[PDB]
Amino acid sequence: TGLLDGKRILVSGIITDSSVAFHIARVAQEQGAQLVLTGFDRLRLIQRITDRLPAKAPLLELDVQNEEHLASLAGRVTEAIGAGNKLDGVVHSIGFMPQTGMGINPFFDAPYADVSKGIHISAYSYASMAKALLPIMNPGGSIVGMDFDPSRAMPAYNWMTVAKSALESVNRFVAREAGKYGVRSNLVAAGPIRTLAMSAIVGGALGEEAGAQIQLLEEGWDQRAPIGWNMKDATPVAKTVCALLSDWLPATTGDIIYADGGAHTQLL
Amino acid sequence: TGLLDGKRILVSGIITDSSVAFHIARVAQEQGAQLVLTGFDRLRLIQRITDRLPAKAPLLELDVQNEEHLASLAGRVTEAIGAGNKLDGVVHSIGFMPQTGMGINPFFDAPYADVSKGIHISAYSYASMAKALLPIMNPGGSIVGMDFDPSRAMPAYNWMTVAKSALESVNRFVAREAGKYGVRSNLVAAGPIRTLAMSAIVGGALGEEAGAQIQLLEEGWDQRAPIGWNMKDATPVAKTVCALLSDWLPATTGDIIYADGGAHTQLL
Amino acid sequence: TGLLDGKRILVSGIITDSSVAFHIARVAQEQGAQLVLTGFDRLRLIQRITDRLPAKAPLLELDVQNEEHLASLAGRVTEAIGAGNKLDGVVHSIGFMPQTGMGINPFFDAPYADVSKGIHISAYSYASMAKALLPIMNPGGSIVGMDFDPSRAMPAYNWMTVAKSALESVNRFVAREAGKYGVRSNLVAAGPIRTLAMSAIVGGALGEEAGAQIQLLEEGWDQRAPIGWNMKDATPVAKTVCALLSDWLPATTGDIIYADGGAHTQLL
Amino acid sequence: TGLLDGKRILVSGIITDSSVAFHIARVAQEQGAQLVLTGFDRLRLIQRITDRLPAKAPLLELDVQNEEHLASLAGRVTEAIGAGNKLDGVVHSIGFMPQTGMGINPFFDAPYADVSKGIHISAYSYASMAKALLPIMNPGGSIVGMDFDPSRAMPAYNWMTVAKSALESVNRFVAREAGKYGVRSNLVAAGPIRTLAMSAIVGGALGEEAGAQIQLLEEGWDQRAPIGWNMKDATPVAKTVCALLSDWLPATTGDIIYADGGAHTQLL
Ligand SMILES: NC(=O)C1=CN([C@@H]2O[C@H](COP(=O)(O)OP(=O)(O)OC[C@H]3O[C@@H](n4cnc5c(N)ncnc54)[C@H](O)[C@@H]3O)[C@@H](O)[C@H]2O)C=CC1
Ligand SMILES: NC(=O)C1=CN([C@@H]2O[C@H](COP(=O)(O)OP(=O)(O)OC[C@H]3O[C@@H](n4cnc5c(N)ncnc54)[C@H](O)[C@@H]3O)[C@@H](O)[C@H]2O)C=CC1
Ligand SMILES: NC(=O)C1=CN([C@@H]2O[C@H](COP(=O)(O)OP(=O)(O)OC[C@H]3O[C@@H](n4cnc5c(N)ncnc54)[C@H](O)[C@@H]3O)[C@@H](O)[C@H]2O)C=CC1
Ligand SMILES: NC(=O)C1=CN([C@@H]2O[C@H](COP(=O)(O)OP(=O)(O)OC[C@H]3O[C@@H](n4cnc5c(N)ncnc54)[C@H](O)[C@@H]3O)[C@@H](O)[C@H]2O)C=CC1
Repeated sequence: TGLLDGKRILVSGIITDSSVAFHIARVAQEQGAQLVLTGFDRLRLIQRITDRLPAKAPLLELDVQNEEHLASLAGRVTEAIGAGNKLDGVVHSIGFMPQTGMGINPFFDAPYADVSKGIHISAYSYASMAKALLPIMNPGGSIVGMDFDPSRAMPAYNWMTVAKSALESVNRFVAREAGKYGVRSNLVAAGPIRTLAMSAIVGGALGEEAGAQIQLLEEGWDQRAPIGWNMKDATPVAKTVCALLSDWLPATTGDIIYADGGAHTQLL
Repeated sequence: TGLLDGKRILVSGIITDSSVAFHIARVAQEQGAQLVLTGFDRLRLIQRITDRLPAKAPLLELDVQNEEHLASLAGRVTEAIGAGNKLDGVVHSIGFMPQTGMGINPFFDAPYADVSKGIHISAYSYASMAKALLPIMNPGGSIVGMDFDPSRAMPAYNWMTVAKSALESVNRFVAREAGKYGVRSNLVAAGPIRTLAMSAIVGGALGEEAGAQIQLLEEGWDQRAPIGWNMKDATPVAKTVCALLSDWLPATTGDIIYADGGAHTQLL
Repeated sequence: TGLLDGKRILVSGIITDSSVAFHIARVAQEQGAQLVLTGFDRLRLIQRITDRLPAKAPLLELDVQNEEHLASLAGRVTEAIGAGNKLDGVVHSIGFMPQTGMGINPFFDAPYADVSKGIHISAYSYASMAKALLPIMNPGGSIVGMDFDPSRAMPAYNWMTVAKSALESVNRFVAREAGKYGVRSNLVAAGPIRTLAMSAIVGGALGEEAGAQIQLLEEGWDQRAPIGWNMKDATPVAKTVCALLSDWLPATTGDIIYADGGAHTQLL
Repeated sequence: TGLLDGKRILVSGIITDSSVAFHIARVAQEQGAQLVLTGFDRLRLIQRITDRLPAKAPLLELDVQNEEHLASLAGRVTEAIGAGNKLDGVVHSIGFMPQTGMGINPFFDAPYADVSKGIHISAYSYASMAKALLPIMNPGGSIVGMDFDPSRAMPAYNWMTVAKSALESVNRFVAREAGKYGVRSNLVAAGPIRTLAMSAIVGGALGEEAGAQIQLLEEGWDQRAPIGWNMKDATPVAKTVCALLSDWLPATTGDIIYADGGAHTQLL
């Protein structure tokens, strides 16, 4: 019971318990939402991970690059939530960019095939998911994707930043479509969260200079953030996602909410 | 009970029952907040107006241009809410620009004395209010001001748009100060709301061409808005203000939330 | 002689005499630049078109999706301009999005393969071109790409707008690379220009509703533009491109100059 | 002779030889412009300073807060340039904020009277100057003001940043007016320039912490700037101002050109 009581919400993007989407799922359940989860490749893993969620939630396979998965998606969700029931919320918390598109690999050296896959999973799939799910969403519904502010270039994030810029653009178009359904579409631009991958890149997985730069990035983020930024705490971002899934931001779409400690509003 | 249960929130800016702040007050009370109101010049009027709020709320005079009012403000609020109690939220819903700074009066013809008064009440007072009230705000608190997106120029709004640009700048600095207190500071950029004044300007009070332009503005807003925009309904904006007053946007400050139907994210 | 006197500048993107790049080429030559042109598929056509340029300019084939073309590009340019000579400027005036990614074809119905090709040619190729050409660019050099402001969604332009958002992101990264060479990288966001394709879409080639919307778009652009916008005149944009190719914007990179009549700075 | 040959251009804001406007004046003269200068309080000083300009230029007193100065301004300029001659360019390079509005003085402690004076001189005067001078400007003319990117808050700059936000807003409205005259209005957002005042604040004139912060600000600016930023060199900014005064940015108004080394396009 609470912020999302009675809402049926699909949450994609759980892969581990430090997945941003894990915390989104957890908070949404604490707030009364009934979840359907989608998981990409390692469903056994994901099932075991989501066992620790406050409540049980059906898990559906969704490889966002798999047209059949997307084509079957709404029927599978309807099976999961019961005929005559629709989704009130959809959470896109998916992103990927091949290593060549990031870190120390020179920006110019990322082969387009890699970039394109990154943009497919990280940006285009936002529209894919909305296409699959809008038919089974209620008026007053909410689609939320995860963004990392790409409005300025930065070290290491390279083509993933490009992918986020594309995602932000996609979101504005998804909002136009979603609006026909009485549905809002918005992004949450989060501060840096020490996910496994972020920890790995800080630890030098994508090159020492990239690691050093990302560390400087996270330090400066907390410094700039008027209320600070705790990269080890995804809860403030999960809460923000939940804010958008709720009825409490009913006049916002095609938009980006910055759950980044206010870092983006401050130069130094 | 609900979104704001237990929160003590000061709401400025009620002058009539069509004041944006009236609806902010109403929704906040429906959501469990305990209010203190401030009212500017016509306290008898404002008291009679706020009698229709779901709950009684002490009303304090606050002329934001009156240094003594601001100097006494926190003690008066403490009297009203009880010693040992602090505010959790502050709503700045105040704005004013002399007629010369708006409408058909040529932009170049607004005397600086008029502009300055407009900027005093509409922008600087955001910092004034934060200065007066941050000492009596709890950690986790929230200050929210009302904004109208000034990022592009527009007909008729003239120097009030300039004042909003200044307000947005002020908010970013107020966030820096507020952050020391564990307090967030944010603006809600609302779509156009058919307040008495907006109705009056549509009806030609500031010149026929200004009226015509503002009418075109509100029509285009609803057209652009992916979810539409109902200028006769301040509830979606009151709800958004409440979202920011709540614990559900805990990593956003110095920021602007657009409760405008998504109009600003769409060109045409 | 003039603004670009002595500069050696590669201009991509001429396909017809109404190509934005044709006018960029023409103005650059009027201003003293020595050009190398690249042309994509119809070289005989392009040669015949560029015969009308004020001066002769070597034409090199460049299919931006062809890795060999890009791999050979700098040597071919060096052959064309003479060993020991480098480029001072590069103009990316290339864009393409399959029909499915635009117009009346539902946004959700653009297959990723189409989108990806669009993003390849329209966004990624900006980095491709910079990768190929930075080794043969002089310090103080300038790379300029053509942008159409994607900061808000719009009818009909659909995935091309997404591609522009990606391009703007790419440009910011290209600037980081280009900076190592003493080279600036910038976009020109032009107003709508009645190119063959734009005329075709206005005339209904991508659906009547798309045509109607684009017509409304161009009308509103001129209305919003404080100095007007003449979609039949690419000269103000060619001049702006030339401004960026010149030494007169020497502290601007990763940036976007808006040659749009000021339309983007105005709401209504 | 050159970029501005034959143009008659009013350049305000020279106070010393390290004034940004001194370099704007110098470059404009090197480029063929005929100047009229305006100077604020110390005309003897300013005359002696501008004696070192490449060419002689009439100097007119203009206190932008003095309505009579502004009321007489266009006739005095016409006297200076000759009846039947008009201005082609106007440079607003004026700014001021009382000490209370900056540095270590708490943001909340700047009395509105101080802020208002700051906003008067730094923002409103942009409109004042355009009002005074548009009647005596040629079609194809250009008004340029000096901006410091206020889109994010920063240490020390406090209410001057607010003033710049207001200036940027004013510029968008001035463009609407200027457009009626065939005149463009634009800002140049410069990187930090080690003007006397900036040197003084770095040296602790407005508090040690403000000095330290501004020093960090200038260091980070050069680091972020893809082409670097040399705060001791106003020439790249003078050149940019000249770019806008020229015919080479003929489709840009109400706009801001960033002569900041690209720093604003980069996060880290
Ligand atoms: N960690 C951070 O600092 C920030 C992350 N974000 C965004 O949050 C979102 C979630 O990522 P995180 O939780 O950080 O990492 P994560 O690695 O835990 O989540 C990424 C998810 O994307 C899924 N995915 C990858 N390819 C897929 C495909 N083909 N089909 C379906 N799912 C696929 C993965 O299985 C995984 O669940 C991403 O969009 C990310 O860019 C935004 C701001 C900051
Ligand atoms: N009506 C609209 O379309 C939009 C309004 N807003 C903003 O919402 C806020 C509230 O305005 P509305 O509700 O529309 O109009 P309103 O006229 O009902 O509220 C303005 C309030 O400001 C108060 N005020 C004026 N001078 C004051 C002073 N010296 N000291 C203390 N209070 C003073 C008035 O008493 C009144 O309560 C304003 O900031 C306005 O700019 C934002 C977007 C759109
Ligand atoms: N026409 C307009 O209203 C606006 C156009 N722009 C941009 O200006 C640029 C030039 O386009 P326009 O002159 O309008 O149209 P255009 O059709 O004359 O130019 C597009 C060019 O891209 C080239 N191209 C396509 N695929 C290519 C590939 N594989 N390799 C190399 N070149 C390829 C074409 O051959 C053609 O020369 C584009 O980036 C466009 O998006 C920007 C704002 C407005
Ligand atoms: N120095 C810097 O790092 C940056 C400065 N700018 C802007 O460049 C512009 C010029 O300032 P700077 O050259 O840096 O300093 P400056 O101190 O040399 O120029 C300021 C000018 O404003 C004039 N002024 C002050 N009050 C006036 C009034 N009542 N009437 C007429 N003129 C008045 C002063 O006499 C002086 O000539 C200002 O708008 C400033 O904010 C923009 C970005 C950075």
